[PDB]
Amino acid sequence: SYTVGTYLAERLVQIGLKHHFAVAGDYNLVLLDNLLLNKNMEQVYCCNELNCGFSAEGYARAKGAAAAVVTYSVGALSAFDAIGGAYAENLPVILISGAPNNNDHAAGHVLHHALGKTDYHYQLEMAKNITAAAEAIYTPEEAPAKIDHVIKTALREKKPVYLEIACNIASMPCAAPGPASALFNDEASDEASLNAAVEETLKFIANRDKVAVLVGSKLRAAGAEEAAVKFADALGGAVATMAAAKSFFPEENPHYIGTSWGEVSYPGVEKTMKEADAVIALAPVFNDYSTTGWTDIPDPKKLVLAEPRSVVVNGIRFPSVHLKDYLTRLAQKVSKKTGALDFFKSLNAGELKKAAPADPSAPLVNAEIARQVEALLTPNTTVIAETGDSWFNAQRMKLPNGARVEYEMQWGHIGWSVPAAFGYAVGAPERRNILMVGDGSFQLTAQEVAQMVRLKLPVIIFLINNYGYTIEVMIHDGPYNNIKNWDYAGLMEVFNGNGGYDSGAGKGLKAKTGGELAEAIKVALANTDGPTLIECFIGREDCTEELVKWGKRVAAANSRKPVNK
Amino acid sequence: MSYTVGTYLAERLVQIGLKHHFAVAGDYNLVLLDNLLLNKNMEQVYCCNELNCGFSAEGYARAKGAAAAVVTYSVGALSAFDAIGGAYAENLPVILISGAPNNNDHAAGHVLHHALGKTDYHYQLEMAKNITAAAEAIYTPEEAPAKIDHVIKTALREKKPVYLEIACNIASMPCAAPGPASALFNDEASDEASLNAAVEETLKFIANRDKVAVLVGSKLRAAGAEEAAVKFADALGGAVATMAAAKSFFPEENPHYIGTSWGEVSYPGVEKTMKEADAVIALAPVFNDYSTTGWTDIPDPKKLVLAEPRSVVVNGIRFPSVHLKDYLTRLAQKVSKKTGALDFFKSLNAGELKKAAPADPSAPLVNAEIARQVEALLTPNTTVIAETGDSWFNAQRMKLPNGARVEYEMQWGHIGWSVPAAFGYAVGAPERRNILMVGDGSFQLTAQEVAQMVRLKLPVIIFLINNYGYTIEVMIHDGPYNNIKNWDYAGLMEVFNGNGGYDSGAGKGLKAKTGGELAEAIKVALANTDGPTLIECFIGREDCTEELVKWGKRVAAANSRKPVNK
Amino acid sequence: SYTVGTYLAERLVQIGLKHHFAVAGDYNLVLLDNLLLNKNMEQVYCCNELNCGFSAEGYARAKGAAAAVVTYSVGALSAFDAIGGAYAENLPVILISGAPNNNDHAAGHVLHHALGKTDYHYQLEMAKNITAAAEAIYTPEEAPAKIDHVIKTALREKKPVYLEIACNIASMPCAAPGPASALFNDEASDEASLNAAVEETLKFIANRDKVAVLVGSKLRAAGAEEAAVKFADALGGAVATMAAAKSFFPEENPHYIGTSWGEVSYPGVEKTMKEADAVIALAPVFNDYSTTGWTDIPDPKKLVLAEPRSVVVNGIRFPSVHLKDYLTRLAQKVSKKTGALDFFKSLNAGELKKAAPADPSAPLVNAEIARQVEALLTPNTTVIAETGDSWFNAQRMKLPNGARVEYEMQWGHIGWSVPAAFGYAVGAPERRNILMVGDGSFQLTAQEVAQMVRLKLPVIIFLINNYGYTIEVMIHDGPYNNIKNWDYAGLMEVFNGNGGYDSGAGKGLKAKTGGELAEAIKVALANTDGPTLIECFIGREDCTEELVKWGKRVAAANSRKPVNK
Ligand SMILES: Cc1ncc(Cn2nnc(CCOP(=O)(O)OP(=O)(O)O)c2C)c(N)n1
Ligand SMILES: Cc1ncc(Cn2nnc(CCOP(=O)(O)OP(=O)(O)O)c2C)c(N)n1
Ligand SMILES: Cc1ncc(Cn2nnc(CCOP(=O)(O)OP(=O)(O)O)c2C)c(N)n1
Ligand SMILES: [Mg+2]
Ligand SMILES: [Mg+2]
Ligand SMILES: [Mg+2]
Repeated sequence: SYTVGTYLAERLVQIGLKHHFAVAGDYNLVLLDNLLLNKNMEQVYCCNELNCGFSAEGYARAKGAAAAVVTYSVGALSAFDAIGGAYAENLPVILISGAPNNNDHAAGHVLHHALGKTDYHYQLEMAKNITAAAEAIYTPEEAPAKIDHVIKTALREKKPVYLEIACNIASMPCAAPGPASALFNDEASDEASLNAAVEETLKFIANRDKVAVLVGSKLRAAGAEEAAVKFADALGGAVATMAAAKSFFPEENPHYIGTSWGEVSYPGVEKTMKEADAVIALAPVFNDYSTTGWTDIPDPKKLVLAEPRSVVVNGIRFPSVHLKDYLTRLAQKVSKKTGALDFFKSLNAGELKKAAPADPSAPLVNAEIARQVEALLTPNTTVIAETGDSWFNAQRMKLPNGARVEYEMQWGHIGWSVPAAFGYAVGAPERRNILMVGDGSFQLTAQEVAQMVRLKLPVIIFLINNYGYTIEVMIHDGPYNNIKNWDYAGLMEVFNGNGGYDSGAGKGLKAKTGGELAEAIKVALANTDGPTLIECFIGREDCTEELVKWGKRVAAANSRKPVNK
Repeated sequence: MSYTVGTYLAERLVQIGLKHHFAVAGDYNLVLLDNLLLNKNMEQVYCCNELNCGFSAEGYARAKGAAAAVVTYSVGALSAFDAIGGAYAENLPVILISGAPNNNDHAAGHVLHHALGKTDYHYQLEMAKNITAAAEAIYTPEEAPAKIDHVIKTALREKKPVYLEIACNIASMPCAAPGPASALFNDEASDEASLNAAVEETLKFIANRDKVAVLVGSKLRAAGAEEAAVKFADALGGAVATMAAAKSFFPEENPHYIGTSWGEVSYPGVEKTMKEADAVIALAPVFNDYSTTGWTDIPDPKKLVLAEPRSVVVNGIRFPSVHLKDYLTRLAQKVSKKTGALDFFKSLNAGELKKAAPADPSAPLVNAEIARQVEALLTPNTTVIAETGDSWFNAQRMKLPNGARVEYEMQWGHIGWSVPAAFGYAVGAPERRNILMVGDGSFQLTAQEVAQMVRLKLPVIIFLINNYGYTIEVMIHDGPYNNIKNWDYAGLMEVFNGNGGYDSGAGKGLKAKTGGELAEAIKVALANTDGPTLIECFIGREDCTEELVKWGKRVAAANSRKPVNK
Repeated sequence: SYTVGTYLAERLVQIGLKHHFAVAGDYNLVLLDNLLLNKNMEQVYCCNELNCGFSAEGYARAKGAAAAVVTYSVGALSAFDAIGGAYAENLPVILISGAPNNNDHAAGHVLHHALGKTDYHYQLEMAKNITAAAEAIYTPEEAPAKIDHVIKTALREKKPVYLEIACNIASMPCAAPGPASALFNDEASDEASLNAAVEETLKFIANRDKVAVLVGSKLRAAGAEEAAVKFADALGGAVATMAAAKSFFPEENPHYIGTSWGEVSYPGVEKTMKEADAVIALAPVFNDYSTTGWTDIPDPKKLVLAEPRSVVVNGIRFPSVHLKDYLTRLAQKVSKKTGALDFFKSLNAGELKKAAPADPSAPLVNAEIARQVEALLTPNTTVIAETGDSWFNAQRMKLPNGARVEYEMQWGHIGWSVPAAFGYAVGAPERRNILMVGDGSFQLTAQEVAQMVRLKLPVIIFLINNYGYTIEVMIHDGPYNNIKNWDYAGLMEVFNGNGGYDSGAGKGLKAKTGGELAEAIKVALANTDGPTLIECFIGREDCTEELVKWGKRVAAANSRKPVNK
């Protein structure tokens, strides 16, 4: 039979979780005990609650969903930052918080970890701002319905949800869970709408021969990556990805022309998009970053807007049309529109100019790091790319089909990459997992590397030590862009703690030349027992051309005077 | 000199006594930070992450009375909210300022970086309202002066944190100039008739109750009533005990001080004395599940005089608008001697708190030996920051020379608070001997802020208690979740130093596995005036205070009590 | 082509609305103009915004959904009371509010109708507490998605939603609406769950022969009224309705045993429910009123809980199982369980004792009113029954199959009945519409009768004038239960205003004896041009036995001392 806690544990197992992440607190200890009863998933502990949230977020990138368990208030509030992030990045992360004994409500009790007033409804209220569903469970009888509701909602909407459970009901009996299939049950496309949206799209492109396809960062959330390839092959048009959609489309596909990112697009792409008679945008997010400071906004008159659950085409909005069904059906009826792809080729714009192997003993430069990392990419690889110049370095890399890039470009919380890489590596241990993180970002969440050591995960970490916040320097410079340098490589033996209570097998290495980097990378690949951090030394100014160009536009957008009135 | 939204804020902060403000840069606040840097009367101090930034400000407020933290929209503010809730719980006026979207982006259908991906940016304000005494968003320059003044006045009056957000494009725009600083501290005075009636009712109440005990609460400092409490205690000549979270809010060398009142983990004799008292005068107390030892130690309502910072309940009458400082002062002038409870305490011959004697220097280090050596470091110029964990209980057992301070975060109780709080405190009180007692588990949440101690060359002495896990949690309810990955904590110091890298540092990391190693480590720490010293102390998990074990069982029982029926 | 306003108007027409309700205000005047452009529905004006909301609420009871349009703040806030009520009663009412010019946001402007601060986000925030979805529209481009989202949500959840529209965008162009079918698109039951829920139900009742069916007040929201009859006929068990579900099951059906309402149940019903081995509850709401002050709570060990979208049976919870599918599938596989019905019959408990025709010239008594109203019931009739003794009078009435009763027993806002009867009558003009309202309730919303006169609706109103709040008196008595008496009958010629600017055809009559009532009823039926108010005079103490019994239990529940921490 089930308890509130084991009911939750089963539902989490049913949606495919093999792990959940946690930080203990007296308001959740019994809950954690009940979760441990289900042997079909492991309980993974984190350093702090912000990292715990981001670890779950990374896990969701690998496995589709995730769960984080924290304690009331002191745990939940910081975790909310990671949950907001999961919301921004369309990931079904389930945050569960311990909560006060249910006897303490409406009793005039001040409790530890709370604000010092006698009510405990505020945490729930805060959570409602950053989740698709949020439920508080005060009695065992209520648990099943509330658990099922937030989980179904998380899976359907691809957004995080919130649960809190009174600490004294976690072991109390409740109903048992029905079949897992109930949790994935979703509406199908409305047939009449699906067909009308496809027909209207055909009418729209009837006499527009240069059709371009723009791949957006919600393509995965729509589960429409495979259908986009089918559509692209049938169309035979030009396909470009928005920056945050890197790896959401096969880069070896003959129709792929590279990154569309305004004035920092791949060669030829910017012109091709400008020349296109029609742009079919697949689940895009157009924000101030992705439009390069509002300088690159798609022409409304040329745009077919295909969202995950609706299509706007030919001046008509079609709700209840799922992107996957739309792309698949379209691929069956659409005819060849090679116009934009032919135009692209006729530009002879060339490939992205990349640097050649540097002199091994020469001082390390940014391009040389990017080159060697790119040469590590296999169809089995995932690159977690942190906010900072790593965004742009990663964007310039050619991906073998199957290789993945993970970006957090909507939330853009520096430090995300470290615990996300941990969570991801736990969820996809079979992959070659690479983390590209700047020194500034690493300092926010560095400790979670110790958990990589703990669980013996072979994450390869490229710590770019350019002594400060370079992306920030390229937006607007000041003393606040300077940081205290660490001996990052030396941090590894600290987290190992060899000769202490336990042990570890992480490695820390320094790379000041191309040759040192190459040797470091060999050591990293041979290290199967723990993470390897490679501390790369480059100058602050030594960054991509793209960052500098993009940075100026971003700063301009941010600072534009107020308009009148 | 004319003002901008940014320099108006900077001046107000300087006017309330800030010599520093804490920040983490983000594109939504870069220009704001530039404007704050224009005022040379305070420094801009940078933090590793926003949670640490908030707790650094929180620690600074403990040293200087108020503080400010500046973060970026959404990704910065949300984690900082945890520290701001903490400031609320601990009654500290921390001002959180967040950068915000360009004011052209509102009601425009724009998706912005760092936000949820909808086109609305009101949610952060809404969340902030839950954990502050005031929260204001500034979208135009004209609105800035009123909203800045309002949240600052509120923070200072209520002794609670407040929230401001400023559109990133208005930080340099002109606005009115600030008037006199005195306007910011302007508060109502006690209502005279009420003040007198509360004092007279108190005298009537204790007329035929000779055993009067004074219970010092953790809001005594927030009420600014520490000094007046001593005056009242000396006039009364009764027994004075402090609640756990009030440690150091009353002079421990005062002849009336009988020690800690904390239920079954009170100092010897104190529990009985409080039970026997005919009247208990509670000065600004917080009675919660922790401070009542799992609801086992609750003051007798029929014996209680409840003197809160701004009201008094006495003799079955509530008197609002009576400030604790005035009440204590007015009372010290009229009250007569009530030595009953103090005489009773002495007659118990309950003795002093039994403390261990100097251990054999080469013998394996034990918890009591650490506590002994730390206690021997206490001077009238010392402050101990004591982390949630057994360090609560070790610190509680220490005798304080008059003037020595202990800082507790026992209401919020966010493990890891101690590290950035000690940083912020040390920035605000560099003249003091600053000691940090933090467990290994807590240290891992916020460890990086030690790098900022190294950066600003702050001589904080850190006792890292390495008992390999969450011992306080183990003593509440044990499971695999209480185990952590051990670090080489001492070695973390040379990492944050980064000597031979881009800059340098003068922190020191040392290990102590015996009393003798600890003693030598402490010498090195005191001689290190150029950076923090972390002393990694090795003890066993079960090697903790008796008090923690007793208190832990009661807490677990309270937490787990079955539901009652409608 | 469409504007923000005409897009909304079309969506409303697409979901079946033939009317929408409004109160003009400068923030919504242009919006109202755009709604008037769609000739497929009428714009109906109300006296005040509270009545406007309840009119829409009553319309939803007739047509399945409804819409109310009000002005910013001064209009919306009172209307929120009616929207909360629609939420409590599971009705898809769409509230649309005018809002400030979109130039006034983040501008430091104080605006008329607002709080006097410079921000206008508070109304939206308040609305979120009482709706299933709430969206503010500040630009035309955003309108289509936000409109579609709240309407789909209202229809799926059967809950009200909220929209606000900047006053200056109502005429601005936006995309056009796709097919209406997209708005009704909903997930189907999860097959595995549906089958498992049915099989578990069969196992549960395998060796429990006395099976009783308890019909709940969410049966209509689940669209499962018809399927419940099919299941009941197959089962051949005893069927009782909870008070608020009156008319949600055919009372001429051989299996119907009457009202189950604790100690105020129909004769024999209370015992039958106590004796049942299994109780199958179809979409019930168990609250402090419906359990008669927590005195009548179903035995958890006997209960099969069939909610609109889930089933809890045999200690297992099955989400994603729609009540309609569950009942239908169940009716195909279940075998005869006549146990509880046989037991009921064997009680020889008799019919509900009703009074016989009173002496026509004798002073009017409550029972005589109830008798004559009951005799007016036809398969084409709807009785709107107000909170008060009218609840209990209506509950005692035998319904010909097809006759409807409308209750607001969850919200229970006195005065709801008057504007609800207006809205209902507008939506179902073909029915004989009867309103049973007490004098105290009538005073809250009396003016909406003028709108019945205005639109020439033949609503028959029984105004029960017992000079005060009798239901309240029977709960707990005090001076606050006394009201100022009106000449209610005379109110009709006031609303007619004959000899003034316009005219009216309402009638007001008094009934102080059975004979006067009978004659009054004849005049009411012959009056096809306007409402007829029949003012019935009875004593304060002359109420149903049920109200007195139920009232005591309710008072006891309300006043029970606090249990200790
Ligand atoms: C939680 C949070 N706080 C601040 C920011 C603003 N921000 N964005 N990028 C940065 C600096 C980037 O630092 P690094 O990791 O060293 O990147 P690079 O120097 O460009 O290789 C900041 C401070 C942010 N995006 N998220
Ligand atoms: C942010 C936050 N997360 C979790 C908790 C719960 N908690 N309280 N105390 C602990 C364990 C602390 O262990 P240490 O710091 O090593 O101290 P010791 O008791 O001396 O072992 C936890 C995990 C908390 N109080 N705050
Ligand atoms: C808006 C609102 N305000 C107050 C109430 C409380 N209330 N509930 N029933 C009543 C009295 C009912 O008055 P009447 O219509 O005369 O009903 P009867 O006299 O029992 O036929 C009150 C005053 C309520 N249910 N709703
Ligand atoms: Mg850097
Ligand atoms: Mg420890
Ligand atoms: Mg009445």
